[PDB]
Amino acid sequence: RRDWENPGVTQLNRLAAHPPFASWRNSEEARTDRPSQQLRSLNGEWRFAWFPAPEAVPESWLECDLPEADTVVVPSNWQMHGYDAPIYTNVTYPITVNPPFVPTENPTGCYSLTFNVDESWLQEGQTRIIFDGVNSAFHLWCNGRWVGYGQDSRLPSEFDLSAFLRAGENRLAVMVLRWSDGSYLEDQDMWRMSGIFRDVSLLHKPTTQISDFHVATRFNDDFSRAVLEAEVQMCGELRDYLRVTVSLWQGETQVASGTAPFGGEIIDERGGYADRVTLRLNVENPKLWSAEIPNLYRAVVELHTADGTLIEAEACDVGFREVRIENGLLLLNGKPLLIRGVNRHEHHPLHGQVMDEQTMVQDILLMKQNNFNAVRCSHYPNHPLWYTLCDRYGLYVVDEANIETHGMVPMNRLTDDPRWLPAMSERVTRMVQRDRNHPSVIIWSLGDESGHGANHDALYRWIKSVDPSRPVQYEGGGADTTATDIICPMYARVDEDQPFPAVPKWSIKKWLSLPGETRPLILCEYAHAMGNSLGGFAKYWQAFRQYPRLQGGFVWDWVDQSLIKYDENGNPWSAYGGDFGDTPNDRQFCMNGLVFADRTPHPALTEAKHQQQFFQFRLSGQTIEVTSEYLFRHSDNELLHWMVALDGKPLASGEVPLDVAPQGKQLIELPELPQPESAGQLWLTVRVVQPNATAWSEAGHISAWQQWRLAENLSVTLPAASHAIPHLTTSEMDFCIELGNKRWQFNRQSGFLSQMWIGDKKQLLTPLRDQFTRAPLDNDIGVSEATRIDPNAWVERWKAAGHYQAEAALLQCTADTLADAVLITTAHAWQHQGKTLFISRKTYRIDGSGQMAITVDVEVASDTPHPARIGLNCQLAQVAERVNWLGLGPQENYPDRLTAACFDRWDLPLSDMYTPYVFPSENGLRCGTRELNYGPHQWRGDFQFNISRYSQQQLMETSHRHLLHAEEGTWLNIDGFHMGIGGDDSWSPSVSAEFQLSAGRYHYQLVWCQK
Amino acid sequence: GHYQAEAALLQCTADTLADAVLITTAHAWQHQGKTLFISRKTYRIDGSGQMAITVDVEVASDTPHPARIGLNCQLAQVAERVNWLGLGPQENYPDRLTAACFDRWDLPLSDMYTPYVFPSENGLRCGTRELNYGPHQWRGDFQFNISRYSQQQLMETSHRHLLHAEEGTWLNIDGFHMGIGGDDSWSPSVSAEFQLSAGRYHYQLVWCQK
Ligand SMILES: [Mg+2]
Ligand SMILES: [Mg+2]
Ligand code: NA
Ligand code: NA
Repeated sequence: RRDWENPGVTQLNRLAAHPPFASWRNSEEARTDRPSQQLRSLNGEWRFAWFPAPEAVPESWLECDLPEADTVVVPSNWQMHGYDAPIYTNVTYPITVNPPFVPTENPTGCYSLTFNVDESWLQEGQTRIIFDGVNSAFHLWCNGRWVGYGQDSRLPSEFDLSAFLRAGENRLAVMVLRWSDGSYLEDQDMWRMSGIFRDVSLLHKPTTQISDFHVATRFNDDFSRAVLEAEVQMCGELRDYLRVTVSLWQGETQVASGTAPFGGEIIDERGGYADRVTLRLNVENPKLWSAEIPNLYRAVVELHTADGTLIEAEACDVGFREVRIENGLLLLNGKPLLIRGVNRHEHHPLHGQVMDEQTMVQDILLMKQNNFNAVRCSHYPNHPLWYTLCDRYGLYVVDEANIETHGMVPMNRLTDDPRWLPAMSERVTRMVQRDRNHPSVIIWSLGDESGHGANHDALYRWIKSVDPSRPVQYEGGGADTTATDIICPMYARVDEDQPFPAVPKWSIKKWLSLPGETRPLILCEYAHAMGNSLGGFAKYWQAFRQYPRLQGGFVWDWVDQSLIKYDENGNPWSAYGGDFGDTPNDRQFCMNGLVFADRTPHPALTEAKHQQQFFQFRLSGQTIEVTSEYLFRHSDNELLHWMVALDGKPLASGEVPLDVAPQGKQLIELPELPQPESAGQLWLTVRVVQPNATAWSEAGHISAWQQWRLAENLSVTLPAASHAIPHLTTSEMDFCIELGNKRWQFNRQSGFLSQMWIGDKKQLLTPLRDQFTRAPLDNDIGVSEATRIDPNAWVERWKAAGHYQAEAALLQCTADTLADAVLITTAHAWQHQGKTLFISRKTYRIDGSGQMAITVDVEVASDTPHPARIGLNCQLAQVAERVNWLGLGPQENYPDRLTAACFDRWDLPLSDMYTPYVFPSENGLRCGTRELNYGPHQWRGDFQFNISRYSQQQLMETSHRHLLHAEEGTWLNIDGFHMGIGGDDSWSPSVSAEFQLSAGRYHYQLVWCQK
Repeated sequence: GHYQAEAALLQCTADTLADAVLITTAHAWQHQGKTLFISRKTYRIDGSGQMAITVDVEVASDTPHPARIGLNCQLAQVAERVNWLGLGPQENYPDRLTAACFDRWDLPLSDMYTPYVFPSENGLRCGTRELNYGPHQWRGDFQFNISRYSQQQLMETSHRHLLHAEEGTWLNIDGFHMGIGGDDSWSPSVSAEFQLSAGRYHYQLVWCQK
């Protein structure tokens, strides 16, 4: 029988699914959540051998260990040990679309273990084995004997070993098939691995046992009174003396208790459930669970005799909370949610898809440190500890079924097929059975990117019927099917419609009010953070805040799915698709995080943290109004710091504690403003600070900030008239200027400033030429490659117009002498195939002070694609330690990604001005800059800029950061104007009309001087 | 102080170029000790007889955003026709220019003034590259209006019938203009993308006798 090729067989002899057990035998250990003797982890050094196909596996592996087998760590993906390649594929299957068959070359992992078991486990009780995650299907042997079969890579498989166990040495044998009929429901946009990648364990239950328990909490109108209902189910021999007690703890205090005999109410004509009982505990004035305040109670479920003997106990965390959709709103505890969320894949750059507590906690802190409150299990149920961490630190969780059929044509070919409903239903139902007791799970998701079929309809209704306490969502088939309670599109832009046939992605604002529509909107994915991205993020959050039925979204996504590779000198580097010999591959598309794989943030993270603040600020005269957006908590851990500065120079500051109620306003009056002496701009800043450490943040955490322009004093005083005069020395080839030890050389053929001098030290390498192009970002490229060109792409537009290779064709180069200065006047035109793309007109001016005032005016042919940048570049000779700039930062910012940045004097090392995206591009831009010191140099004006050892050439030519090499001296780009980075999605132009450079005529002036 | 602000000369110089003459001026507008505007211009007069005017304005961030950034003068001439290659034929402004079309437009002088019963700024036309009036021609990228009434007369007059045509012709050429609003007419209604908030502004004009 080929079960890995049959969707009518998803398991054999697999025991039923259930909430997480521990079979505690001591109620205090249960209550306190301490370890239980009755649950052994079998994680450790296992034996493993790899095979090309299940048919190549010898029959001697079932009885004895293969000598050629290696001793490896479990849990793990055998790819991370390098037995075969990991495959990154986005949409297209890693196998031939041939339901139900998989390839006859099917990578097969033969795991096994020799173990020892307690005498009392052999004496009595049920001993089961629990593989938390096996990817993708497997057969199980114990002591040579066949036990059962399992599918679905992201939920636990459990089998009874009691009848298989022997005295002394026992032997497991787990045959892991990488591909199965199960692979057809597991087509997520991620790395394709396999193995026993989650916990393996042994649970020892009494024969008369708790087999299930359900914890429900309903409320009255003000949540001042709550009932806790606990349905308890058992297996084994019922006896008149058995009892169940459900107790509820808050700290070290019982709050209420329920004790009763098995025997449920009459259900139907035939009676009730004799093997069940339902306990009701009344709880007055309960502490409610929210992400804002993760108030947890503890529930202990004791199976015991009326005479007072405990048989076993199971337990969970309880958060009193109600989630309903009323009058078009997602309410939590009767308050409307604002989902500040992100999609999170289970990923590690060393371990693949194996998860650990240290990583999770790192992820959970960071997210909450960067103003996130919700997360989507994109796109499968997670390692079980995740929900517990979420319950305790406080995050709203979308628990998502392990069904994805992105590769089907059309996407619903399987989800509309009733032959596939059983395989689908297992994947949905078994998530609930497992996860229904976690307070942190607020929404059930029916899977991802699988179109819309009757199967989705069928399972939605199953969930509604089985768990009325939670809304069900699903993006498939239009994001507003009969199969979702929430309009939950992916990448639906804010203002712009995208009227795709059958599945249009409307503008979110317009979507809400489509005729007859009432449901709320929360994007299941938005703001593709791929490479230099998240441009246009502030536009979402403004709309989220204005429209009450817009209730947020989950960013795509948390972490970069890069995997560590090592080089010839044994040095690590981050690798993406096709870097493993895997093909077809979707290259750098596995990498869309706000953080790098090692959990270093991309600079897009600070934008998100800023936009997702919980306090809103207004300024009206000298009056700051602070608004809390919190639904539940007061600001019991906040003080507002305020700061006024005249162009980076502190003028005054202070502290006022925030005592803001949830959704209230504090009016903080600033003292009589100290009116400044000199000339510049006053900028107000406010940072909100948490003085006390929490479980999620250090003492001093800055949770919110905002700046404002106050009074500006325009500079009027004339230059202190110097008594030096710059001398023009005109030759045949170069207009040359002197002034003391300063020397300027303008070339007559090129028409550009070719070299500067300080004494005998030349200042340049590459001349100060114009630039109208950038090394393309992932958003610029999109889906386009050399073999299939996407003609629509921003980059392919610039390539096909000539933007990238067009050459300066000097129209004029003159040099008149001024009274107190020297004045050079250039003109250039850039051409390609007889078309004039850009005319550039400049006027350099050098006075007796050393200051060189460059004035630039550019013309842009209205019918060429709008250019990426309008500015200048030169390769400076000196290599420096510091960069110093008055303007936005300190971090990298772009026209549509600069809200998070702050105007001030910033001093960073040169390498912080370079952003090491795994796919190299335009990076380290800092906008709205007025002054820029590096070495002895200084550029004043109103511009944006980037300064690195990498040319735009090297960046656009190299595909991996690790293969870049510092160049001689330092490349400087100085931009009058830069186009948006975009990123509403990464497969179509997404730079908004107001951040495209479209004016036609552009002006900007620079001042260059040695300090 | 926008209506009573007095230009105070900071700089006025001239330079003898190889094939042109260059006027360089700088100004600062003040009121109660606070600089409202600054305007650094170059006036370039070369052998073609063409005068190249370039204006680089600075608006103080904390001052309310001005209604226009541009130039005005009273012309000695009074002519019969106005001819222009810009948006037209009728009155149009930055936030009310969609009905207008870009083409060659020739109208009598009186059709360049809109007889609004309460008199105000009027008759402007936007995105003009070329404008002719008698001997004169201006080029660049600007908005303009033209009439026998000064801006001064218009605001000081309560009804149109009380307007007297002044001597010569009044020209207001702007590089930038604030939109007009009208969502209501009892509170600021000019959208943000039509307010002049940039802080630094640039427009340039060529004046010559055709
Ligand atoms: Mg099967
Ligand atoms: Mg997909
Ligand atoms: Na809202
Ligand atoms: Na991806």
